[PDB]
Amino acid sequence: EVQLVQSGGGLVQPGGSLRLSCAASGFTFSSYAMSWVRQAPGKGLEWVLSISGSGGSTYYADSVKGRFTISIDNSKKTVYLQMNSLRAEDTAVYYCAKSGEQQLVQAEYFHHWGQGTLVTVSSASTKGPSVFPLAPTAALGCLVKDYFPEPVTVSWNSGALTSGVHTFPAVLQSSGLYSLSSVVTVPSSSLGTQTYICNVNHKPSNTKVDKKVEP
Amino acid sequence: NLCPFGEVFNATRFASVYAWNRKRISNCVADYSVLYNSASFSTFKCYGVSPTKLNDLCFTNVYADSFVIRGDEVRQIAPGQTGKIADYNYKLPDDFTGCVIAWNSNNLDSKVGGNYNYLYRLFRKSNLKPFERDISTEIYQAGSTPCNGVEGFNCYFPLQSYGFQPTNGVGYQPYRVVVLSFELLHAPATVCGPKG
Amino acid sequence: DIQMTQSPSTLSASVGDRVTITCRASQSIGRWLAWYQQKPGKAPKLLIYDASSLESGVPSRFSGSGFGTEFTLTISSLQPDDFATYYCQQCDSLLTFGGGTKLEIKRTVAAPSVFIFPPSDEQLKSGTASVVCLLNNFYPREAKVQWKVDNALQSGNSQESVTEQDSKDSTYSLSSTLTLSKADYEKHKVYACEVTHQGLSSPVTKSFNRG
Ligand SMILES: *[C@@H]1O[C@H](CO[C@@H]2O[C@@H](C)[C@@H](O)[C@@H](O)[C@@H]2O)[C@@H](O[C@@H]2O[C@H](CO)[C@@H](O)[C@H](O)[C@H]2NC(C)=O)[C@H](O)[C@H]1NC(C)=O
Repeated sequence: EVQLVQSGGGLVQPGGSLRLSCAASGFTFSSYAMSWVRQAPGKGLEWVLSISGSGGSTYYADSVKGRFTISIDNSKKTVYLQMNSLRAEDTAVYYCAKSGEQQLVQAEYFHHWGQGTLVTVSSASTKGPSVFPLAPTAALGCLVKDYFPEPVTVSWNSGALTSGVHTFPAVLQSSGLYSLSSVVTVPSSSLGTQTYICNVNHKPSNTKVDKKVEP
Repeated sequence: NLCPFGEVFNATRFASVYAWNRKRISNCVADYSVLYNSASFSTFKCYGVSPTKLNDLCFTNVYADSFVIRGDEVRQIAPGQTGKIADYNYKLPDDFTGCVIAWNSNNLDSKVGGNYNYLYRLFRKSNLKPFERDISTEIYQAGSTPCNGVEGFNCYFPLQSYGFQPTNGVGYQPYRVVVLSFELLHAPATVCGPKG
Repeated sequence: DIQMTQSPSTLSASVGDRVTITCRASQSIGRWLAWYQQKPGKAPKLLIYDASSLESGVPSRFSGSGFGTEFTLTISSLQPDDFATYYCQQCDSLLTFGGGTKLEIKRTVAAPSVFIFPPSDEQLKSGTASVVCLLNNFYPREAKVQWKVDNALQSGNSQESVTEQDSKDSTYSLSSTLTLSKADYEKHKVYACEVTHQGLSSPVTKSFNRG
């Protein structure tokens, strides 16, 4: 079966460089134009680069022209995306994509996709979250503020209480740090009897914070 | 059973001439007069046959080869021609029995900005024999520097892109071509005109 | 350049329905058009190409049509897996995408339970104050929240976040967080968030007075 396996990526300082790999198997590598497509957090799809099956024709989108380079290693059946002078607007999941039949030179359509690679371009440094109570059928929760990078995983009462819990998409604030909330609406009367603990975990900083929400 | 020439003539996509497609038509009835008038064909040249007379014959097989070339090369799709297409891409035999059919496909196969995915082979160690094919995309190494599959100095990609744009003069616009050839063997299939 | 504009931007339907989403090209692109499906955080999947060709292994309920500027994708009898965002794409002049059309589950109209949360004392020691307005399990997704500190306006100080459509009840929930300095926070006393949404006859504002 056709496979596109992506490697590389991760956090890079603004203005820095990074190279992504896409390892192809299950088809004739030189018979298909290869491309990269990216998706910035919460936006749609942006084509950025392509290269012909022979390596002899490359096509760039202006937002990356002069900074990004696409390249071919046939013995490894691999497509490289070399990114220089990275800006923050380059933060995105990057997809490797294989074109269809009779598309030897130009990418027309994207018939197979890699699994995607997060590239995060930021000057922020790794930091564990501050957790604050959202004290109170009633509602209560846990404010998970000022952490980097993603992700954070919240659970309530060690994952026992999962009914009626909404943990929101994180927002990246102007400080360059992330913030999110995890809420629970619980049948009241328990407001005075049950004891609610939220459980925040941030692996990149190896921080585990459990905060008790009470009236 | 009506012969499925619609699938041939009206295919959304067409092969590159270097990788010309062939479809075998069999076990069906076709009206070739209707086919002749089914669309506006810029050329429709028969050898050894004609639409009206095809309508009265049965054949064992009909092959429909199809591809895209540019306008001024349709004339290479004929018995006894020479040039890049006839030499290196699609070769009819001297004793061809069938019809060559072409029409302008500028609206379907050009791109504002150029369509480089229609290609033709520019050189080959020797000419194609009739109905032979050559689909290799292998880079030709002209020196000692290995090409590792990349074009460059002494490293010639043997396929040239046509690069079709709507602005091109008529002779450089893309044309879709269908070559019907007709075969009679001691075999059980039959492809007949309406009165055969 | 050639721009692709998809319409509508969001569509609500039920299993079994037949849906029709449109994609318009700033100029004629002939047959040079494809449609894709994307689930959140997953790679797109090609569905249709050359305006009307079905990709291999795509269910036949998907069809495409159009030539030139106006293109249409049609799902005949919708199914669960089909709820997704859909993008069209042209390859006539470089490769650009349309903004996308989200296809969401239609459910009965529900109003949000609107909750307000003052900033904790712990955080007020940090030097900032996060006040949180919560809207829980509402449908449709559209809802307008605005903050008023002492019946003022508040601008550029709030940020919202919305869950995806739940699978249980198919609703949405939303948070609007208002971040102010402790100086400004302690300099007024009337903090309210006003919510308007279709399940409400009149907008429900939830408020508190600090201290
Ligand atoms: C190739 O197609 C033409 C056109 O077919 C119609 O137009 C297309 C855009 C598409 O929408 C098709 O599904 C349509 O049916 C065929 O020409 C038609 O032929 C029929 C008889 O078969 C005739 O009644 C119509 O009037 C014709 N219409 C036009 C516009 O010419 C043509 O026959 C097809 N070619 C072959 C070899 O079958």
